[PDB]
Amino acid sequence: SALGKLQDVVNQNAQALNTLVKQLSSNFGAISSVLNDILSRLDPPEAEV
Amino acid sequence: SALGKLQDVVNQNAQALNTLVKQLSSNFGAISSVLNDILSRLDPPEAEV
Amino acid sequence: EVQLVESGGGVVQPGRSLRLSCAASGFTFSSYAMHWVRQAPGKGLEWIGNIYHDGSTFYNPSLKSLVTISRDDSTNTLYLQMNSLRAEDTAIYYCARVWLYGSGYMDVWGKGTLVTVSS
Amino acid sequence: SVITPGTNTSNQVAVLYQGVNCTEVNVFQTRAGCLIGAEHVNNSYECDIPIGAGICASYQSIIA
Amino acid sequence: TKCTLKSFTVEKGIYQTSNFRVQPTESIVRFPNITNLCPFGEVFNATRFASVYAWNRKRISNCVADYSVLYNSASFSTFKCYGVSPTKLNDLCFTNVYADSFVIRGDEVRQIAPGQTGKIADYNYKLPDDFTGCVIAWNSNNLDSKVGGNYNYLYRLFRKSNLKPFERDISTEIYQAGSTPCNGVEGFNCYFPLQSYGFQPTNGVGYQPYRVVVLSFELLHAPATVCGPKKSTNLVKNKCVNFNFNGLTGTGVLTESNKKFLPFQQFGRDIADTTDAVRDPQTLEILDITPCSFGGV
Amino acid sequence: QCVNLTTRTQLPPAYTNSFTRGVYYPDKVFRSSVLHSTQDLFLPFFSNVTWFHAIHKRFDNPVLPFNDGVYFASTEKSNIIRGWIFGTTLDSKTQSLLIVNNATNVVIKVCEFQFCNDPFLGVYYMESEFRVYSSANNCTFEYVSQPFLNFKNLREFVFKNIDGYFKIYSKHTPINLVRDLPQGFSALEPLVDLPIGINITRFQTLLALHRSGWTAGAAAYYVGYLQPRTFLLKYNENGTITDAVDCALDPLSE
Ligand SMILES: *[C@@H]1O[C@H](CO)[C@@H](O[C@@H]2O[C@H](CO)[C@@H](O)[C@H](O)[C@H]2NC(C)=O)[C@H](O)[C@H]1NC(C)=O
Ligand SMILES: *[C@@H]1O[C@H](CO)[C@@H](O)[C@H](O)[C@H]1NC(C)=O
Ligand SMILES: *[C@@H]1O[C@H](CO)[C@@H](O)[C@H](O)[C@H]1NC(C)=O
Ligand SMILES: *[C@@H]1O[C@H](CO)[C@@H](O)[C@H](O)[C@H]1NC(C)=O
Ligand SMILES: *[C@@H]1O[C@H](CO)[C@@H](O)[C@H](O)[C@H]1NC(C)=O
Ligand SMILES: *[C@@H]1O[C@H](CO)[C@@H](O)[C@H](O)[C@H]1NC(C)=O
Ligand SMILES: *[C@@H]1O[C@H](CO)[C@@H](O)[C@H](O)[C@H]1NC(C)=O
Ligand SMILES: *[C@@H]1O[C@H](CO)[C@@H](O)[C@H](O)[C@H]1NC(C)=O
Repeated sequence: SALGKLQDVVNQNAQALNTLVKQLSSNFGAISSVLNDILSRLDPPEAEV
Repeated sequence: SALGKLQDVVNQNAQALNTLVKQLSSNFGAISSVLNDILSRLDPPEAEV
Repeated sequence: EVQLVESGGGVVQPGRSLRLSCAASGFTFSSYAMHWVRQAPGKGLEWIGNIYHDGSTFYNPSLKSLVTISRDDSTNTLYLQMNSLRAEDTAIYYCARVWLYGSGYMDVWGKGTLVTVSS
Repeated sequence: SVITPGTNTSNQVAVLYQGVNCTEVNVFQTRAGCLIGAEHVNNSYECDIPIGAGICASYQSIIA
Repeated sequence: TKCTLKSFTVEKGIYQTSNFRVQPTESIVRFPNITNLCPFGEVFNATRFASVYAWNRKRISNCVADYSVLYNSASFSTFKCYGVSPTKLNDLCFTNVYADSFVIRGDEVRQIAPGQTGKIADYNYKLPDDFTGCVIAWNSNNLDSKVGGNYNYLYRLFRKSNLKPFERDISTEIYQAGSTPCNGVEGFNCYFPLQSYGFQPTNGVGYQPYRVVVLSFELLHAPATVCGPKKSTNLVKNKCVNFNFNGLTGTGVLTESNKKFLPFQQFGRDIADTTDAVRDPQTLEILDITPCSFGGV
Repeated sequence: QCVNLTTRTQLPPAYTNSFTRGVYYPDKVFRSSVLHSTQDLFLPFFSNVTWFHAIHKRFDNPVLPFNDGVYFASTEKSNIIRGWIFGTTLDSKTQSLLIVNNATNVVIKVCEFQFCNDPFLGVYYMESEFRVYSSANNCTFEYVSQPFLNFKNLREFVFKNIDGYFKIYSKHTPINLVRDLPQGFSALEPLVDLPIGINITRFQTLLALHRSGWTAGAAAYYVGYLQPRTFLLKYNENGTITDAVDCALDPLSE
């Protein structure tokens, strides 16, 4: 634990990137989290929503 | 006004907590700011919105 | 006045057939739907069957192929044929009448008939 | 909150219920909350795992 | 660079202008080679439908479903699809397709929808809030009405609680009225739950019989069995393509892989949940999916 | 044909520890070198798993609840356990599921069986005795497949019933332990998915008699119940689940 200050910065940056990547899996109230599924399943008036 | 620097920090923290509490009373465009009133007055398709 | 009377009950051997009749007096037999209900001693009411002016017969899913509901409109009567009698069919039977143009209130009831099966 | 040493060292844990009295949940009452699973000792050492309000936990079992 | 910095003079330095991404060259569609038509004629063109209290459920699987003969048919008055567009129904591969057939009157067709209230939604047939599928309804007065009155179709009038979604209540039980029990004739006389529809052909629109078929799907969670008519293309290695594997769309390079998939396992997912490997139908091989080269210019 | 077995010895069923058994693959997605958190109907770690014996005179075929799902473990030698019965009332009023594994093939049938009080198979010292049901009138689903199968063999199965689908997960393990469940980890691969679409609240184990009265071969099985909970599964470089964490067991695993 001598080099904890640098490892803390590395872990925080990697964790922020991992959280940002993980947030793509959330649909945020939509029918799906995948854009291709929405574009292949719905007409543009509701796919727009 | 000798100890204004510490008092400013205490006032800012208390005011931020009070503002965060008072934001619960706002409906943000919904019919009510209370979740129980929405769940008791509307069906789940519109209560979800 | 309105009256439902039944006949055909008695003490009969099990496996012998029965024909229970429900005669209606005082009201026109059309535009009403007729029910058969039974209840065992120590047990609650159990619905048997429905029949309409069309001739559509609806049975209880619990008991299958034991009964057969037959409406007749020339003399305003209703018949039940019971075949292959088991020992548990000892029951008091009731004839019921619903209006097709309202809630399912069964209005007046038959007084009931007694069926006792034994060996 | 779960107070633990490394899993390489031991699997013993202690549970801190923050701002909760001990009658509403090795049970010790701190100003931080109720600490269950740590033996309170009268000796003073350096802080290893911070609990709060001057209370710290260490492994030697888990002591507070 | 001039357009990015909004200036006609650009100073010395390095400037991020755009993001290069290689575009796909051709589209490959991979679908199961199976060519068994789905028995929609046994569902829509059946002689008899059951009542709404005892609605008929048919599981449709392991066949190719040609949806284009449904939407372009002018017989259906109501064709309302929730969670899927009806035009795109040919392009998608489904699993666990369910056909629910029953007969209801005219103004109750609006009650076959998510989030509706009424007798049919509460006590006869409930659709979930997250329902995906299609509700198809057409007038059947010239089959399901008789001049004396058709009585083959029933609806449940009352239940103690609302139904769960996709729950069938064939149980016909005598129920009470209030403040007097149903201990025989002696109390308030006991109400019956099932009432028959009065179908005559002289009845106005809104009371006439309408046949309803509800198709319900599940969107690509198992190895899919129900697929549209689309013809399977050949597979190309090491090139950027926009692929469609059983309704899963995307862009990437398909390469050989060394991932030891278990027999049940079909595809693979990364942290972001985007598909990283897939098992192609017809040939059962495992193709790795690597995103096409991109970066900053 | 039905036969009452009247030579049983009265004994209460036993209980033992689940350890870290009952973990199955939650989905059909390949995952490698990752830690995945999933919320599903799982068997809790170190739970109280019910132990039933078949020894000679013990013959344990009781009436057990199904609840949300059933973990079935079998310390088996010489092939006594042959199948299962699922249903609600186990008669012709409702529709019931039959899974059997006889000497030739595995048969799954969904019919309205009028089941016997003591359903069983029999081996003569050849199989020439089958008394499970007396009738089968309305059959909707049939599925004939390959044979699934000191105590030498360990059979783990997970039976789940969600959305009209019966998921059976299986794992076969060579063991040499004499009496109890070995302590270790083995992830159950999915075996079959059956579109039965029936209500299941009760289940029965099917055993086989040995005739030379009747004799029960040495066998033991364990019944555990699944609960909705979260596991943290570890996927190695080969896509195999090698370790698991019960998220609600103790504060350390939480
Ligand atoms: C095996 O034992 C069971 C339980 O004693 C028997 O089931 C009973 O059989 C009698 C005779 O028909 C019925 O009156 C009871 O109602 C049955 N009990 C139940 C709970 O259903 C069974 O019949 C026996 N097997 C044989 C072949 O006689
Ligand atoms: C039902 O019959 C009509 C009569 O020609 C036909 O046009 C239609 O395609 C049929 N529908 C199905 C689903 O077979
Ligand atoms: C068709 O697909 C199946 C998998 O569903 C596969 O087993 C079979 O070999 C394929 N047939 C051809 C001719 O590609
Ligand atoms: C398992 O259950 C039995 C009775 O239900 C009980 O006596 C026993 O102590 C339990 N075992 C454990 C480890 O909880
Ligand atoms: C399944 O059966 C049990 C008892 O047999 C009953 O309480 C339950 O409501 C049934 N569920 C369904 C969906 O039929
Ligand atoms: C196994 O069961 C099947 C299903 O009834 C049957 O056809 C077959 O003959 C049985 N085999 C033996 C050896 O009993
Ligand atoms: C189930 O079987 C009984 C007797 O074999 C029969 O009367 C009944 O109609 C069957 N049910 C259905 C839905 O066919
Ligand atoms: C993964 O598989 C390889 C063989 O391809 C084997 O050598 C290795 O030991 C396996 N990994 C583990 C953790 O067992």
